[PDB]
Amino acid sequence: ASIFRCRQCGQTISRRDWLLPMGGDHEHVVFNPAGMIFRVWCFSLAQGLRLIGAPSGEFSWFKGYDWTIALCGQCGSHLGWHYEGGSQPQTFFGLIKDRLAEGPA
Ligand SMILES: Nc1cccc2c1CN([C@H]1CCC(=O)NC1=O)C2=O
Ligand SMILES: [Zn+2]
Repeated sequence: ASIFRCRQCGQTISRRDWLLPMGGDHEHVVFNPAGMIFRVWCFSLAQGLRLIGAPSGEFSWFKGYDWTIALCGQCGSHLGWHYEGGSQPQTFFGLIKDRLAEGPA
């Protein structure tokens, strides 16, 4: 249980060692304007994504960060968001926990 892969195709995405306690917890539960609930795990680092378009501050769940949609680079599954433009850290990833599969290295 040390590597996280995309659930739909297996693409390598992150590691348990890279989880990031933002404001006290790596886990944050949030809703978007369409009412969807997301269990977001915060990671300092991720790979194998494709970040779409340019950042937006609108509706941001994390104060002072702007977001871009992060898709699985391989299969295009929406995996979460990349956050940037803030402070300590300047950037991180918010990944949707049930879209990942956890497993050995
Ligand atoms: N405006 C809009 C319309 C439909 C879906 C969604 C949004 C904005 N958003 C997310 C983007 C990431 C964030 O930090 N907060 C959100 O709310 C969505 O998942
Ligand atoms: Zn995938």
